[PDB]
Amino acid sequence: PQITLWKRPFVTIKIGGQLKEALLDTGADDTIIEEMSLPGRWKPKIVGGIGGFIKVREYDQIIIEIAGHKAIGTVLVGPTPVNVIGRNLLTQIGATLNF
Amino acid sequence: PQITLWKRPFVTIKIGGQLKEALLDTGADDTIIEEMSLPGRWKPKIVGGIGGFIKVREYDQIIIEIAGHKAIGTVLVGPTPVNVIGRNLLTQIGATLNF
Ligand SMILES: COc1cccc2cc(C(=O)N[C@H](C(=O)N[C@@H](Cc3ccccc3)[C@H](O)C(=O)N3CSC(C)(C)[C@H]3C(=O)NCc3c(C)cccc3C)[C@H]3CCOC3)oc12
Repeated sequence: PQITLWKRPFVTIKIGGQLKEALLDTGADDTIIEEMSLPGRWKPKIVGGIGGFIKVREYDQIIIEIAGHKAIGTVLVGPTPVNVIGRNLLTQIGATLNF
Repeated sequence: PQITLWKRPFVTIKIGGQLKEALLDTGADDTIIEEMSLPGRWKPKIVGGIGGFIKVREYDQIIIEIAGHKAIGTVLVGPTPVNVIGRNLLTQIGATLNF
């Protein structure tokens, strides 16, 4: 699709068998989701931005369907105020910024 | 242009006659730049990112060029880790997300 930016670009994602709303975020290196269960090993990570840093769990090789497009990559789980789809998965669904 | 997301989407901006690097950030409502001198009066704003909230200075009707595209709009100044071009100016230069 072509998504304009008059409002926050939220889409529906499917992850870990759950449906969630998440923000298509070109300023995010990584993908971070609110607290949820994911399968496999995880490692601790600290990520930061406006306001400071937060502690998350890093899960690798996770599949997320993003607005109907499947991908696989790392997903961070932690106290993010908003679910965010970052560049690591945006590249995989073929997303670009155009002007 | 068409900007891919394999690396951080930095572009060169011009503001106050000076060239700076700034991140094109669809996850940001607003545009926020590192401490610099801007003309006119400012108003207080609180913005909230991944790690909490921060206090910034809001300057209105600021002349800014984004990858050669001329814009005039609201610019926030505050302790941002990097310069961020948010949706208020992305919309003005006609940027969309496409996949
Ligand atoms: C409490 O906070 C909020 C609550 C509810 C809604 C919103 C919306 C916004 C918003 O747009 N916030 C902007 C923002 O910081 N947005 C960020 C995303 C976000 C959106 C909503 C809530 C929280 C974060 C930005 O797009 C980004 O990824 N930034 C801005 S600063 C940055 C370039 C380093 C990067 C970053 O945070 N990276 C951290 C990060 C993430 C998110 C994922 C994976 C790895 C890392 C390191 C600021 C910046 C200028 O306008 C206001 O905040 C909210």
